[PDB]
Amino acid sequence: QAPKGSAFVRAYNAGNSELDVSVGSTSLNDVAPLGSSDFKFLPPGSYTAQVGQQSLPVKLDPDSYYTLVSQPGGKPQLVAEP
Repeated sequence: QAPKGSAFVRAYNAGNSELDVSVGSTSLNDVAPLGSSDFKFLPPGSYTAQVGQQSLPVKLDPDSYYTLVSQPGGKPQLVAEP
């Protein structure tokens, strides 16, 4: 059971190479080609969601899930999922 106030974000790799994932000031695990990895943070707020060649100012609201599509050299897409 996740604690109330926490937030989730999916680092989706839409490219064909490993991407370096890091949200805000936290270094996260790399994501495999055409793969994805779910991450979570206790403290909600606005963070810089860097995913390899992409970097989006993804705001993480409390008690909410996010899916971030990172497409190197293409167009990224953030999806909110309360």
